[PDB]
Amino acid sequence: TQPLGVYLLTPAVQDLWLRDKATFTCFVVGSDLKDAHLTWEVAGKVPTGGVEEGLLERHSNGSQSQHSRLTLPRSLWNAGTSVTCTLNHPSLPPQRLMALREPAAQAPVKLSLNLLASASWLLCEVSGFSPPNILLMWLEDQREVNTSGFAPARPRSTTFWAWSVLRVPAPQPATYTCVVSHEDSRTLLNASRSL
Amino acid sequence: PSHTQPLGVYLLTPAVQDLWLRDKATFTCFVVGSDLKDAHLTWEVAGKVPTGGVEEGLLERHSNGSQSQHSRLTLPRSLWNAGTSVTCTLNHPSLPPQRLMALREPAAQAPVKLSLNLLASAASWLLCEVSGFSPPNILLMWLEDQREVNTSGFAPARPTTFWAWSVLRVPATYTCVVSHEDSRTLLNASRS
Ligand SMILES: *[C@@H]1O[C@H](CO)[C@@H](O[C@@H]2O[C@H](CO)[C@@H](O[C@@H]3O[C@H](CO[C@H]4O[C@H](CO[C@H]5O[C@H](CO)[C@@H](O)[C@H](O)[C@@H]5O)[C@@H](O)[C@H](O[C@H]5O[C@H](CO)[C@@H](O)[C@H](O)[C@@H]5O)[C@@H]4O)[C@@H](O)[C@H](O[C@H]4O[C@H](CO)[C@@H](O)[C@H](O)[C@@H]4O[C@H]4O[C@H](CO)[C@@H](O)[C@H](O)[C@@H]4O[C@H]4O[C@H](CO)[C@@H](O)[C@H](O)[C@@H]4O)[C@@H]3O)[C@H](O)[C@H]2NC(C)=O)[C@H](O)[C@H]1NC(C)=O
Ligand SMILES: *[C@@H]1O[C@H](CO)[C@@H](O[C@@H]2O[C@H](CO)[C@@H](O[C@@H]3O[C@H](CO[C@H]4O[C@H](CO)[C@@H](O)[C@H](O[C@H]5O[C@H](CO)[C@@H](O)[C@H](O)[C@@H]5O)[C@@H]4O)[C@@H](O)[C@H](O[C@H]4O[C@H](CO)[C@@H](O)[C@H](O)[C@@H]4O[C@H]4O[C@H](CO)[C@@H](O)[C@H](O)[C@@H]4O)[C@@H]3O)[C@H](O)[C@H]2NC(C)=O)[C@H](O)[C@H]1NC(C)=O
Ligand SMILES: *[C@@H]1O[C@H](CO)[C@@H](O)[C@H](O)[C@H]1NC(C)=O
Ligand SMILES: *[C@@H]1O[C@H](CO)[C@@H](O)[C@H](O)[C@H]1NC(C)=O
Repeated sequence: TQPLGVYLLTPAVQDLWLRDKATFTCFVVGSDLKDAHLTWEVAGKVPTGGVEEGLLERHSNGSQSQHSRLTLPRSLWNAGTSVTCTLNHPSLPPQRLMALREPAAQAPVKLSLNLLASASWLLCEVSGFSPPNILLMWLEDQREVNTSGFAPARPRSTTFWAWSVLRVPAPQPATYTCVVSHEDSRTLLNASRSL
Repeated sequence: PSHTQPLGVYLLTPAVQDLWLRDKATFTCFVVGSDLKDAHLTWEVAGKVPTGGVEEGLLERHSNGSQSQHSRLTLPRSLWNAGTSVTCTLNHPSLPPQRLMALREPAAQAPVKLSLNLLASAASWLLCEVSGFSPPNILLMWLEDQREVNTSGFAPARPTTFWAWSVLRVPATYTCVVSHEDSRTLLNASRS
């Protein structure tokens, strides 16, 4: 019998902020994915549209990968919609994965952006959220920036907190925006500070 | 007859903490697959078999039908520091020998120098700057006295050479240790 590893990837900040869309990616890794198929369910219904099945991929090591993508309007995401991918293979019982707003999940209360030194160093902080899985993005006049150093989420508390430092070269004035998406508590924070 | 299986071999290189705290360089080599009974991971140090220090691992079995087995080879830091060529090989009967090499690559620029200072100042914030190296594969570690502190924000390298930087947040002597694998180079700084 073949092993099958199926994963469900939640949408990234870039899709949710720059494109007003939430793209869920569900892919199975296997030895022979011919008759293994991925089905979708948005809030318990088969999707009307927005599903774009990927192509089967042979791999050098003998494994095979096939993926399927589902795109939701960001409104459905912030509302807490449930997305359920299913892996159906005739040799195995069905394997469902789910990305849903968790009742036990705390939204990130506050996001704080200020400056720390002068090349300028911009500090973005977000606190009061759980689970600790966090996604952060930096932007420079609606254009994405990557020169950042992100500190993963660290702990009296029920929550976690994280921060990322962005260093921008000393040069035109600019406004920097820090966007954070907590996925299990479908929040999308965003802040602007200017220099 | 018989049909072959998916077999994926991987090789981990020593970590900063391993070299800086223990003076030992452990190379973890493992293979992921379906039926790993006839899969034997073998080592070569400097191009010859190691006399000792190899810990073959039990066959891990995962909840998705995959099997995994890891063999690790621990070397003195001096051996790593010298540039000793480490090699892992997967020997399955119906498959070719698959070798993953952890060499000191000749074309690998080594980190020029390491910088450590204070970025800002309730808590305070440090910096660590590693400059002029390639490939960008690099590992960092902060230490409060002889104790590791994990409250850093690391910025991986972006583009002749590369440079990365890490900001540590502190609530002592703070040392930043840098490990560059391809040029078996290790650098530390210190501050107070
Ligand atoms: C069924 O499920 C099982 C369970 O997961 C699946 O098994 C997994 O299979 C995948 C196969 O792709 C493996 O991924 C590879 O992993 C290696 C290394 O893995 C290390 O890191 C993992 C993640 O660690 C982080 O997360 C964990 C949380 O789980 C956390 O605890 C940890 O602290 C850390 O934060 C570890 O999980 C893993 O530990 C496991 O294995 C240990 C050894 O066996 C064992 O001691 C542990 O107890 C544990 O069991 C391990 O520490 C990745 O390196 C590798 O990615 C390389 O390869 C891909 C190609 O696929 C490439 O795209 C990447 O860029 C990367 O390439 C590097 O390596 C190449 C050499 O192989 C080199 O040529 C490249 O240049 C690059 O090298 C760079 O870095 C290295 C540094 O070592 C340096 O040498 C180079 O110079 C250069 O700098 C894969 O991602 C999983 O590890 C494996 N999981 C387990 C638990 O075994 C199975 O696949 C599923 N089956 C199916 C059908 O789906
Ligand atoms: C033969 O070689 C192939 C190719 O290298 C191997 O295929 C790889 O298999 C591994 C095994 O799991 C896959 O790792 C998984 O990756 C998940 C996300 O991957 C994303 O990032 C990677 C790297 O950045 C990208 O390459 C991927 O993009 C590829 O796939 C998309 C979709 O098809 C394509 O569009 C792209 O072009 C690429 O082709 C992805 O973007 C990762 O989340 C996952 O980690 C979860 O699972 C492990 C268990 O293995 C947990 O330890 C871990 O904590 C995570 O678990 C949490 O998260 C998941 C959701 O992510 C939840 O479901 C869990 O419940 C839990 O919350 C895992 O690491 C790898 O993606 C895949 N590579 C490719 C290119 O397909 C074969 O394995 C190999 N065969 C053998 C036998 O060795
Ligand atoms: C980010 O968008 C939110 C909507 O939730 C809004 O309240 C806030 O003013 C925006 N941030 C900035 C800096 O404009
Ligand atoms: C790193 O630490 C060792 C031992 O503490 C010391 O000998 C060495 O001089 C340090 N590195 C530098 C660049 O001074």
